[PDB]
Amino acid sequence: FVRAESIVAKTLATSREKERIKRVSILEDKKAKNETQHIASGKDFILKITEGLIREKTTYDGKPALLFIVRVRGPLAVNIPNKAFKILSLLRLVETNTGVFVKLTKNVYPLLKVIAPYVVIGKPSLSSIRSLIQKRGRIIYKGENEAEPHEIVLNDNNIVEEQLGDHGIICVEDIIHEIATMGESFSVCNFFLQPFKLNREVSGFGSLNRLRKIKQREAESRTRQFSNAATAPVIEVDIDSLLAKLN
Amino acid sequence: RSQSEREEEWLEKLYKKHGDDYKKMFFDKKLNIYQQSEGDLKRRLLRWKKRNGI
Amino acid sequence: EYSGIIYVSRLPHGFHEKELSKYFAQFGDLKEVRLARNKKTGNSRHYGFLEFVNKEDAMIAQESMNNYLLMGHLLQVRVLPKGAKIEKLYKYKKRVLVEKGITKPVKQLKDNMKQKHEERIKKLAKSGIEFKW
Amino acid sequence: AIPRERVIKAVNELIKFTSKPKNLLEDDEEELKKDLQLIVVNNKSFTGTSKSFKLKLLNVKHSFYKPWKEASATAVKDFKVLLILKDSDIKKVSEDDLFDQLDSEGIKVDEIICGKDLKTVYKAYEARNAFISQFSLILADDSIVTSLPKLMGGKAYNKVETTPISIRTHANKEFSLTTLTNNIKKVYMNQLPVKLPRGTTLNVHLGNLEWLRPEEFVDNVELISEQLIKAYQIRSIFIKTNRSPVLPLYYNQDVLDELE
Amino acid sequence: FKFPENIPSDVDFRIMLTFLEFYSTLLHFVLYKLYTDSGLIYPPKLDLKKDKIISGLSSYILESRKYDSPVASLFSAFVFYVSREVPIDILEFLILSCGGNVISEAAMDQIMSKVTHQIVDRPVLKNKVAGRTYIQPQWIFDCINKGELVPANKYLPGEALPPHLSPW
Amino acid sequence: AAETFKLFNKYRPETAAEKKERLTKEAAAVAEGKSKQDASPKPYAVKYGLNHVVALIENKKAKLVLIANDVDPIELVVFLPALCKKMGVPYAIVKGKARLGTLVNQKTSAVAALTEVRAEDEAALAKLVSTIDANFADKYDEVKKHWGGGILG
RNA sequence: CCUUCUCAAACAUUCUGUUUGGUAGUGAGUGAUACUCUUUGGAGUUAACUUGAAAUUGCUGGCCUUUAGGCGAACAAUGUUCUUAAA
Repeated sequence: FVRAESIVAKTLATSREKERIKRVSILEDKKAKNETQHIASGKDFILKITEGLIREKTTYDGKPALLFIVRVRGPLAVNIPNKAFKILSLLRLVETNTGVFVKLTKNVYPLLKVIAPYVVIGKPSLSSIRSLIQKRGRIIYKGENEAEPHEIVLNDNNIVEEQLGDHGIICVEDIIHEIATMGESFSVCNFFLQPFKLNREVSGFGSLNRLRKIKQREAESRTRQFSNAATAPVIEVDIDSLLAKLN
Repeated sequence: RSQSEREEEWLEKLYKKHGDDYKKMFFDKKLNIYQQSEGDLKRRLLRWKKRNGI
Repeated sequence: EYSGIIYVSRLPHGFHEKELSKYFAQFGDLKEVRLARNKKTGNSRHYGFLEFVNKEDAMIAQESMNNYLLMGHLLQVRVLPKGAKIEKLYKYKKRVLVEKGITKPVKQLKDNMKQKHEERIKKLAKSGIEFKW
Repeated sequence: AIPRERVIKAVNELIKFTSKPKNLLEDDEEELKKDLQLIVVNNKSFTGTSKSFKLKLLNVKHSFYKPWKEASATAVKDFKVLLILKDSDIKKVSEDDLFDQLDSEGIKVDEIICGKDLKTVYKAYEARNAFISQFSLILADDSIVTSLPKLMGGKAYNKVETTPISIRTHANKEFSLTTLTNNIKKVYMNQLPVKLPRGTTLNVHLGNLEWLRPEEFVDNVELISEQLIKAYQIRSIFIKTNRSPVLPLYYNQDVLDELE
Repeated sequence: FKFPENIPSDVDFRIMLTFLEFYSTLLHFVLYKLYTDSGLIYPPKLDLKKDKIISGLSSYILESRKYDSPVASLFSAFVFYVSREVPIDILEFLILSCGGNVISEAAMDQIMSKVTHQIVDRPVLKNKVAGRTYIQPQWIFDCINKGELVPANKYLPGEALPPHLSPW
Repeated sequence: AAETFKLFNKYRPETAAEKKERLTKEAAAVAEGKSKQDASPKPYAVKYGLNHVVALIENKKAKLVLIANDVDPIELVVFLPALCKKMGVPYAIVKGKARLGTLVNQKTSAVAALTEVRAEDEAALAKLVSTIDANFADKYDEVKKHWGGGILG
């Protein structure tokens, strides 16, 4: 017997989120078609939340890079539209606690303004990326005799060179290496290491962990800022300390 | 019977903020938050002046 | 006696007929649902009308919502009497502007400007305090 | 340009017009309306094909806010100055910091308000409208300016005093109190607000006749009007009292040929 | 080995966590006596950017405040070039047990004068430098089990290897 | 009752720990001295002492009163609906004095008066008053006069 | 039972200046003087006031797309589908 309040508060949340994605689409069509005379900021910006918490702003880089996006649990009571759902579904970020590797360019970048209230962005370290891949990771795999929806964790390097002998990718240490590299092939690793899973960070219910939930909700309310301005700076957080928690 | 250092410093703030007049310092919000009585102000200031600053 | 048609006042912002349907369907199936909206901009006038399959279900729904505090201001629901019917509501959108060309050519309306200027001068005479221009 | 002589003719005509005469103790608001100057500009396509809540600040020779304030001391509604600043901005800026700068040139900020205060203390239409209606001069940081219209209410954007004014504390990366200090001077006494509605009609408010000198009125009007001509293609100019009928001073007949 | 393991639902952690915490505190104070007995500081400092290269023992710098022959300082003054192909961890630790240096190109792409030896396990070797010695890693696994040097013709790719049976 | 609790949890009184903590902060400030300023608007909180609750009536100062249904000496309480009735105070009978004690850091409270409200909350206060007077004073007023119970078990 | 675009660029050094861009609204009601077209269908603008977010039916703009969306973005577009805020 659903509620009378959430049905209205979610409707306001849909109005806000759909309108900010509308304003994003307007301003990005103005930047992309270069019919620009009336915008706020010509170039985009990258904000950096680190430790009373400092936030460093650097102008955008016209250069491809590695990112490890982290699907966050979204904000409180929002029904999310179809444009954001299309971008998240092309990036496989439904069923949260899934941080996935992605490429920074200028054409992939306008998606990052749209997914930003639902994910977090940042630069991870190759030791942390290493520990992610060597501790976590599934492979959808075609094997000996299966109905074949099956995923194996990263054990066999010969299974790796079996499907990736064409690109010449062997020995998952090299998959870590060339996710770091992105000079020959990175999206092949997106096809191969296609699934990802992270743990839920708090034990959750119960007294000793509800305090932890409250403190970390205060931490998340500090670290995440919601812009809704369509000139939204990209917010990077250190994934390196973050994977001391989530891996 | 002398005066305490905080409240004589408070009187010293009042002595420089308003001067000597009492109707202005009576209706002062800042540094008269206890809203002292009209003449208690006079008594404490005269005691403070006899103690220090003529 | 009372009908199944229902008046609801004091609606919160962004709370529309879809949400009215999705909520009041849980009371029972409803016949019709409308919101009083504004013409230039399709915004709520904060009152609307419900209709149910039953009058008894309408009264049950009206009881649990008549002094209902909700999202700020409280709500007030009243069933209508048996002699009451729904009339004249429409989901108005935001009506955007239209631009249509001036029909007269530029020299006809130059002449219209010249006529209206002299005419306003004649009005400044007619009102009238002196104005040589 | 515009024949200044004709403007002096029209303003003396309007002085003669307002000089024409159970009564109220407290005088009619309409009686206060029938003494005031408003500039009306017919101009081709004054839309930007979009709503423009931003006010243009026109550089004006004279400052009507000081005779406003001097008559406002006699008047019932008292002239008040509102600034809306950031949270960190209010944390840094204090009131004596403003008051010392403003007593140098002899003005006064009434109040300073955070957007937090708009979104929780006055998050109620009655209290918000009552709080806004106290004020004549409303200033806001340019960063906050484009965040305002959900917080301000459209009843604030209906009138000219109630709509806020863009002003900047920043000149570098951070703000400087010098920038806000001379910037409130610029916006106060050297600039006049301009609403930018749709249609072909522009209404510009000047002010009551009793406040300024009539040739000073003429000088301010001609300066503003030349600024407008250099700004926009203008059909005509009618200046008047909102009780009075219009007064045709200047018009360009070829603008309408140039539209199409 | 550092592989993602399927977790067993059969086990209960509630015992192994108690063993964990007990062994953690016990080994903690034993590391205290071994660090103070070795005369250096018990908290080991690490450069953060060295940890960002690799999360290993080589992340830690070890302060101040001979080696037993032959296994300690076996391969003295010896410069390795471990590949990106090899498992970096246990070979890194063996070279650190030797005292030689570690150069891996996997560490390099985070961002070669003295390198003489490649530990690599690949069929086709690209640059095929005759100055640099090409060796499959069992040579390190067999040299330290003997304490002594052996010829690397078996350890040259792609020669087959003796079935290693360790000294047990 | 849910929105009433959402209201009064905005106006929780200060605990003894939070009190002593702020005291130690300002006392360490004066101990350095470092006499920072002399400024604090007022504390606003719920009022919960029973004689204090009655004391806030007969001025009147009580904007809202919550009254627990269950008190074992009921006679402590029985005049309060008629007293707020004649004084015109918007009383409401709440269910459970433990829920009163939770919002006031006591075991039980059995009364809950609220007088002073910030300007952010004052508009919510008036509509809550109108809500209660619609939901309580209109619904239950005539049946209040009737002899309850009497039906056997 | 949610929380609202809390800055951009250019020039210049003046211990901070100068220019430009960046803002869709709470509903209802009163009402001055007018302006502009549209081809009578009115449309779009213009002073000022009221109101506890108050509340009772103003009958069906146009154009375009898909099976609802844009006109403040045209090969423009959109859905209500996130679970340790559980049970």
